[PDB]
Amino acid sequence: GSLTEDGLSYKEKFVVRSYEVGSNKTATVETIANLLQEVGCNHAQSVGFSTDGFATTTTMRKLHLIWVTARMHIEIYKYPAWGDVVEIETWCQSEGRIGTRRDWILKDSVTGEVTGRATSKWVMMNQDTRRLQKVSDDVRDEYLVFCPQEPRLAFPEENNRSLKKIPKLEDPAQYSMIGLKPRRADLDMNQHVNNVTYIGWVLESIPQEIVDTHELQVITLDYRRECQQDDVVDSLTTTTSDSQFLHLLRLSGDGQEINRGTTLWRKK
Amino acid sequence: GSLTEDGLSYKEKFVVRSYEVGSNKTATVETIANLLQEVGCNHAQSVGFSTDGFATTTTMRKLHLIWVTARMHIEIYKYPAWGDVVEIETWCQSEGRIGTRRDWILKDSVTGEVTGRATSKWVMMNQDTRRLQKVSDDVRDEYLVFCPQEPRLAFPEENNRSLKKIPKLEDPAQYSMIGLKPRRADLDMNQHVNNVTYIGWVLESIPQEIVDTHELQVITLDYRRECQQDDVVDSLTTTTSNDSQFLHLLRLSGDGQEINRGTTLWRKK
Ligand SMILES: CC(=O)N1c2ccccc2CC[C@H]1C
Ligand SMILES: CC(=O)N1c2ccccc2CC[C@H]1C
Repeated sequence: GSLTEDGLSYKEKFVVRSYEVGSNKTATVETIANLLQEVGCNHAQSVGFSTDGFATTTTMRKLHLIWVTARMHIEIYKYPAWGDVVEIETWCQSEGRIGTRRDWILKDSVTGEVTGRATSKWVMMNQDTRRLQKVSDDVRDEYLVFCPQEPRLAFPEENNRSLKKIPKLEDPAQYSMIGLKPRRADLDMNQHVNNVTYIGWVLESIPQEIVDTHELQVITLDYRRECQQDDVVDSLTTTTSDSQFLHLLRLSGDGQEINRGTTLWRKK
Repeated sequence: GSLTEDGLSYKEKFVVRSYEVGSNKTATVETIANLLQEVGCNHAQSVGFSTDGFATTTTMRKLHLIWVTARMHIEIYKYPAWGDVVEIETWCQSEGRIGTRRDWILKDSVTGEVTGRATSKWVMMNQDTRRLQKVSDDVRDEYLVFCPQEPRLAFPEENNRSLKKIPKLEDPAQYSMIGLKPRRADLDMNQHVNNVTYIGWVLESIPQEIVDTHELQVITLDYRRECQQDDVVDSLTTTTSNDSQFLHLLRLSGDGQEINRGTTLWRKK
């Protein structure tokens, strides 16, 4: 992989592996999400950020601040097949004091056609107290040089799915997957649960029949709280309609909300 | 990746990804196991076996037979770091009517030094009745041309760990991880549970303190039965020993049906 000629975006090619595909012999949405995450790490490294933390500026490190995902939105037109090469182009953009936004474009390396696109919102938080905060001007000035100045949006449409408000699922849920625990493979290098596990957990409440007859077109996921290594999660789903679902991830015991989202599916 | 000049083994390089590493910023034993599995698929494809099934010969397909793993043994000297390139060389050998053996050699692409090695035993089984069987001559002859004729063993040594008999863990277990269920990411393309999930499940009963202060050197895992998508598994562990040794057992919760057994060896960092 490498930064483009202007040093304002990063590109990387990936060959789709045998264990990364589902029953249709195409990459799963979790494989895609992991590749998006990998190309974002590589972009951060190629522009100067160290391996100690994900894209933490010099002032963020002295103030004990980290970037946390608040929202992830992914739209797939075509899932790459086992053996194919998928090229992903990623870039970051400043959203004033609200935080940061990272976008991705997926393409078939053989044809050059766009096969998917993603967008994510990243907010600042204290690594120790876990308290969210608005980005300070001196932190913003240290990273703005790595961002395109004019807006460059994967989802330009003024009235699009990536910015829609997500409601809270009402009990009783139509479908459910209870007792979900993360294992060591679900943890990242800092022992926290990987953001891609929540995607897999949200999809566990979708009935097998819907997965066997439909393809996932869109998934929008809001991140409210982190699931810890020793937490147990319940995944809840209700049909709101193509097929549409409302999702909710909550802690098994007290019902503490950790995630909410929606998925849209097409008939094959 | 590509077959070597003689067409009797296959090589492939991999860059270690960010999500593939643990707390030490080096690849996990499950990442290694997945890479071994991937290079074995690529070897099967590079020599003519179709994407419909894993290394199934023409006679195997008409008789509804598949290759199943009976044992997996992995010994790691150095875990590759995030960003490093690991080169893996794999080959398969005929073990007469017993079945076949697949071996692997892991190397640092920058230094050429061996950093790990693995071996696995594959047995023949009916896709539908699930009944194991000895390999017939008709099948053996169709795949013998893709194997080195003289023995080529990753684990040559007189009495090595890869062939040792594994005993059954006695109740009560010292450590346990109860209620383990596979999710869709744990399933392969044929909707069966991936063999690497059993490795992760066996390691779940190892206390976090042992993982934080030790490095896994060896893991030997016997496969007795498959865990189905709607099965719930219990992972049991007992210390059997500078180094630490454990006896492992994976069994179904609903009746205690054994699915896996194995051993792990760890060294102090
Ligand atoms: C968190 C994140 O992705 N960031 C990043 C990473 C790589 C390259 C540029 C940027 C902008 C600075 C920062 C917000
Ligand atoms: C199961 C297996 O890995 N096999 C294989 C695969 C790729 C290349 C050669 C071989 C030998 C034939 C067969 C036993």
